[PDB]
Amino acid sequence: RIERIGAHSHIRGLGLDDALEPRQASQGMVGQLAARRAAGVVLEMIREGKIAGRAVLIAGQPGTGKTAIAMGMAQALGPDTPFTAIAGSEIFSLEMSKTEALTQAFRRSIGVRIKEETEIIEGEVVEIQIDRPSKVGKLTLKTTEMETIYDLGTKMIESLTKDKVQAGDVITIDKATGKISKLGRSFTRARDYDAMGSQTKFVQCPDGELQKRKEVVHTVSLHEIDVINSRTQGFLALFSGDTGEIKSEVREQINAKVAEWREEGKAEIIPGVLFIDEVHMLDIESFSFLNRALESDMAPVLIMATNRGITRIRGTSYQSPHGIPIDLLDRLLIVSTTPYSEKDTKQILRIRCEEEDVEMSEDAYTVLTRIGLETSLRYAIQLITAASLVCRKRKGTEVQVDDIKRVYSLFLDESRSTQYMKEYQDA
Amino acid sequence: TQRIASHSHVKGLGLDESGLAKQAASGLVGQENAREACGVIVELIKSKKMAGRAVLLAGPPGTGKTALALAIAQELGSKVPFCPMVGSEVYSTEIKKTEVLMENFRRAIGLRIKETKEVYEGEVTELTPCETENPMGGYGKTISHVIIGLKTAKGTKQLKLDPSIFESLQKERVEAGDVIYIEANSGAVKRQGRCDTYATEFDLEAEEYVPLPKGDVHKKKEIIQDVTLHDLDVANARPQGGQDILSMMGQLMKPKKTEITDKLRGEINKVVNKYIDQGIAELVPGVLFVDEVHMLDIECFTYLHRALESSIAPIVIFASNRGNCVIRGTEDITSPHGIPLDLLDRVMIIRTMLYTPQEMKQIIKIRAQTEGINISEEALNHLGEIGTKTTLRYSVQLLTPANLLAKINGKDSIEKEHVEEISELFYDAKSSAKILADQQ
Amino acid sequence: IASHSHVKGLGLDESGLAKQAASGLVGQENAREACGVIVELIKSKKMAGRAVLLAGPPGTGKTALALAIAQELGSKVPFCPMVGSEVYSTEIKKTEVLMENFRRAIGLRIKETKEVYEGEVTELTPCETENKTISHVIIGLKTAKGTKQLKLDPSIFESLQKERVEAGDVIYIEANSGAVKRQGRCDTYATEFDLEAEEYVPLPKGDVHKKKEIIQDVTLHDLDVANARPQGGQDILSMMGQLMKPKKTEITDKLRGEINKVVNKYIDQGIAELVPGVLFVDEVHMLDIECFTYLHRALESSIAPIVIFASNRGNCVIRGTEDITSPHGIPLDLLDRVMIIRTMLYTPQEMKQIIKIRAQTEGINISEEALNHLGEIGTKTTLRYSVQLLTPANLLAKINGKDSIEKEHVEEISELFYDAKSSAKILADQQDKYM
Amino acid sequence: CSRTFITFSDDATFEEWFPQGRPPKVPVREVCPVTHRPALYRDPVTDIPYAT
Amino acid sequence: RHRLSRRVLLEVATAPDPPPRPKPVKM
Ligand SMILES: Nc1ncnc2c1ncn2[C@@H]1O[C@H](COP(=O)(O)OP(=O)(O)O)[C@@H](O)[C@H]1O
Ligand SMILES: Nc1ncnc2c1ncn2[C@@H]1O[C@H](COP(=O)(O)OP(=O)(O)O)[C@@H](O)[C@H]1O
Ligand SMILES: Nc1ncnc2c1ncn2[C@@H]1O[C@H](COP(=O)(O)OP(=O)(O)O)[C@@H](O)[C@H]1O
Repeated sequence: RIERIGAHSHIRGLGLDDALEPRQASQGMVGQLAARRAAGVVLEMIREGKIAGRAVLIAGQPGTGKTAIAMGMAQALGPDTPFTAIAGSEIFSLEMSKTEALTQAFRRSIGVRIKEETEIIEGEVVEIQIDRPSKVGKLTLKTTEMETIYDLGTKMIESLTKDKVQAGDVITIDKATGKISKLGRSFTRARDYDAMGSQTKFVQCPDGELQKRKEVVHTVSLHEIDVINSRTQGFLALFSGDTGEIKSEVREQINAKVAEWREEGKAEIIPGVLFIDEVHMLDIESFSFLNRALESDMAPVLIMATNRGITRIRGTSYQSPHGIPIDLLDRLLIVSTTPYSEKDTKQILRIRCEEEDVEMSEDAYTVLTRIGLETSLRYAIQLITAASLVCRKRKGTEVQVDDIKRVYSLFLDESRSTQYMKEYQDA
Repeated sequence: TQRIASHSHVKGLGLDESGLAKQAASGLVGQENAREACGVIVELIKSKKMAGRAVLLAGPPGTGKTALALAIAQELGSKVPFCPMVGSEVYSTEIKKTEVLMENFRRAIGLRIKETKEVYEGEVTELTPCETENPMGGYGKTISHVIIGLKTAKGTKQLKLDPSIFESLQKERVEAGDVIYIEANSGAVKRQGRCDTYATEFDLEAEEYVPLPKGDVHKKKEIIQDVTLHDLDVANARPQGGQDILSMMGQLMKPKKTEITDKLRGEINKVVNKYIDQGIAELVPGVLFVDEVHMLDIECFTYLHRALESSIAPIVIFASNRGNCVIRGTEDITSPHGIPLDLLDRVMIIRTMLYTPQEMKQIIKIRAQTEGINISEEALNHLGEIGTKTTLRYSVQLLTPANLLAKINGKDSIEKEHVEEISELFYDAKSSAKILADQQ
Repeated sequence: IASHSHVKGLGLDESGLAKQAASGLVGQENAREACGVIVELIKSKKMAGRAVLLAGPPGTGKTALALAIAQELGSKVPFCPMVGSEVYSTEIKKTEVLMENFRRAIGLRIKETKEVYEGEVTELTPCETENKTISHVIIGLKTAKGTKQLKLDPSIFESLQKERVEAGDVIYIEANSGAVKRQGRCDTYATEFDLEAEEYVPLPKGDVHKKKEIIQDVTLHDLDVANARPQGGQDILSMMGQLMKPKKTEITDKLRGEINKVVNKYIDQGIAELVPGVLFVDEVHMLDIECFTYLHRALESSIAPIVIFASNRGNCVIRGTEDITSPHGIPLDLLDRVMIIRTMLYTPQEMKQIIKIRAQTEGINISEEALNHLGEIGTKTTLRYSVQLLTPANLLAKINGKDSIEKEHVEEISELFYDAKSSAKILADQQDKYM
Repeated sequence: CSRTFITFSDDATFEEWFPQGRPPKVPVREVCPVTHRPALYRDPVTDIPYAT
Repeated sequence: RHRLSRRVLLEVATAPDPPPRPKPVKM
């Protein structure tokens, strides 16, 4: 519940129609029609997942919505489709190489959902008998439609004693493994009613047939598979820090077994997206590897946001556009984002202030758009909450122009601090 | 023990009820434009609404960045967590650079959790079964309840428990005339040995006989935990105990952080929400003070405005000391304040002014009051004068040695000659620089 | 899913000449007819350490030809696709990756025979004796054929105990590995209890004691890493895999020497069969000078396989030296040990037919007009860019209600999406605004 | 409401056999005979509790 | 404090002492 809003929490998805036609200010996305349409096309390509190994780059001026479009795509994609967001600087790890980090990032966005049809029982416990001396017992389960009696076995009795369930509890019995998962308690209480105990809570009993065939599903990423399969350290894929996967003995075997599972129909595929923000940080070797890492059926599509222009590639002295070599840049097609106009910045500020639940006067909007057009958009967005605090401190209702103008003099955006940096502090 | 520090005098921002900074209050003086600017972010923090906000305290060296930066922790109070860190702590030998940033980001987000549990204590006097009139066929009576009498310093009361509690007691192998521990909410029963008051003689066995528990037999007191997201993260990351041989690896150092985000989107970060919405825990978003941010590498700066865009992140109070300086890790880049333009575009800069002689004099007076020095009015004036020449640091540091010279010379207050004598034994940066330039 | 699937062979005539349009490969006829000799040499199993350098501008099929070489030899011979960036490992020596890949590209098909015990266990009486450890164990397995008793070592009884098995269940035992699995209790007892956590498997058929030959195909690197990082059952040495489990560095006497000797002992007695592989080291132009210099002794080894490099740069500074440059980014000493193979830059017609071939791969119905317009859009750009405006075009056509792709579709898809060259001018124009 | 019974089908006597005992402690300090001080030891030879 | 000086060891070499037989009953 309590997860405070962020700078990108306002976008709930690309504001597109059924024909990939971007609307002006729908679903949080304001303006930027061309880039939004391109992102919608690539997303429609994502939800299809019949080709893997493509890439699309979003370039433009700083503060034009690259990461915003990325988050919008992530949100419109929804769950049930792995989406991995990583900064270019995250792969520079000390416990693994750069290529290993890139392989892990790629395989972390490839999901394998194994459909398992396991028959179980689900009913309210009415009575339980267990004769301790092997030990033998019985069980009675009730549902709204029917009841029955069970002659528990030794291992079922052991499991129920480990769970130590009692009458009235609503539980599910896995016929295969015997695992008892209790959802809660039915309308029953008072074990003794004279001993101490916590407050009682009740829930309705299950409906329909007592025993029913339901469908469980286990969705894990290819990275998690290679991980838990890397070595015999028990309960891996969390392990707090460590991945040292081997190329052939594990990775190729995981790929082959996933292909075999897809063949018979256990878990076919669910490709994902790897949004690599600030990809200019990657080293020349990272691009060298990415060249051939995209040439694989298990290579999900990646999205890169670039802010640099004609600048040397990190790790060398080769000038290239987007700070990316023309080798990797040959595959990915680029999308251009147009700088927001006056009415675009104004509506962006309006939506971002309506997201923070702050009311600003009509002149407040005008002055803030003035500031965010003479200055960067991010500063005008940051001035929405700062101005919304002085107003409350003076027991105000909606942000006025005076509050914004005061909080503008209280802070400096990018230029009023460098222009005043005329004291020779340190260098 | 006090152990007077260098910033033990700042008690707060010293702002009035209207949000205007007083000329001198709560140890701080001057910097009204800055103490009012960094005061709005205090309310921003107290709102628990925004995530990833940043404010940059950019000024010359010694102007007071750290002075009014940690003073926010005083205004905010100790209840909300405050994680300070210098830019040099990111470079590590066992954890990547961009990861220490994340680890500190989650250490600043606190999560206070409350739980209520009943408790039982006292010498068990007797445990007799309560009879059930042949519930099954004619085999034998049945234990429907168990009457247990617990003795305490307050009084002795008989209580009933469930038959499962009777089985737990029987398998626990306890006897009568000893002290036990029951928790009805969970049902587990713990033992505290026998009663040291009457049960044990002068024998040697350290069975840990607990004295007759003092207080009511039944007691409940809400336990209030104060755990951060980083603490629970490391806990789920570096388990403890003496089982599950994987955990038995207590011989290795195991400093191995870099918590994978799978464990973030999964565990505690999720059970935190499941406890908050359930009404068990209250999130306490804290502050992340990162001074000397100019020391961060280009990779660190790039990751900074990717973690600052996450919905789960605390405020950040940077403190940049360098002017137009080259970014560490790159070449022929002259970004202002030693911070990349892209990141400066995301931070709200608060410019601190340069102290005038009178403000530095007030600061020296306050620091002398804190250290407990009885500086005189002539010594104070001369200190202010000789501090207008050099920086404030050297000026205000000449209070402890001057006081020592005074005490040694049979005095109880720093005189005009004491600081003059100390001013010659020790000199500031500029004097030493000139002396070095004159020599080889 | 297809990313490089259009290639399925070098598409060569019986006389080695490259068939213009075949195997989904078109163009580079000289390079393909040359790689024909390479694959013939690889199938000969006579040479070792011969290197090849597929040199050419970006997107010229060198990698396509490299994968077509693998498709030509088939899935029987080992193929190890490796990028030059995998050598810069932080957990192990740099040359170790190269040597273990050279060893991993060498296959070894070794037919093996193993015994198997299975059936429904009747009883398990551990023979007791004074040492006071358990001496032996008598286990009776009942199958559809018959019931037999057998004596096994105490380790197998301990393993059974780990399985928490009982009397009357079905088990699978292997005397070679010693691993004993628990398939579940016998099927006939399904009526015994009402509901239980046990699984029921039919009474195993066949004789309790049965053998079978398995024709396994593995690589030498597998044996190397198995002898360098041993494993087994019920041995505490597994602790090595918990506190001492970094990447290994098999010494010379182990990587070479003893492993080769045991493999030769297996071969000369009629149990193993050698199969050379192909080490395709793509993006070799960015290896370190140390890697290039070690490749000297790596290739000259009589065990090294046929290597097929693939460079992209024309003439740049060699990485690791920082001062000297050479063609292909490879030093001349290593460049003398490789048989360089050219790769012609594709022409308008070749590019158009490449686009055509790629279109029909992933189920795309492109019209002739759109196909021809793609040629015009491609002659201004790279082939790899023009060959990728097909899936977005098909998805956009599916939206416009048109089953096929027309001019307007690929014109709007060519407008929404830019390319490297067309996007570089956009930054050159706004130079001091991208940072 | 859910109750809980545990019945000793073998014999009702086992209903008390399990919760049997109740031997409360009744020790007290054994003041020494020499100085009447609170005893802290027990001489192995005399078995008499002493304190000094 | 109790380093067991040399001569003490030489003296301890003397014949051993007899064990007790405690069976008293009185205050
Ligand atoms: N299409 C859009 N709709 C609404 N707000 C936007 C849009 N694009 C950018 N913004 C605003 O700009 C701010 C920062 O944009 P950002 O994603 O950093 O752009 P860039 O990726 O080009 O730097 C965000 O706080 C967001 O509110
Ligand atoms: N507003 C203030 N009030 C009182 N003392 C101050 C104030 N600002 C700075 N000081 C004093 O100046 C000294 C050095 O300042 P500091 O904050 O460490 O410099 P900076 O933050 O610029 O590195 C501190 O020890 C503190 O006592
Ligand atoms: N002989 C060929 N036939 C058809 N398409 C080719 C051929 N050679 C290259 N291509 C096309 O060029 C694209 C990239 O080729 P690639 O193998 O990456 O060349 P390079 O290794 O020089 O970059 C592939 O998507 C493929 O469709």
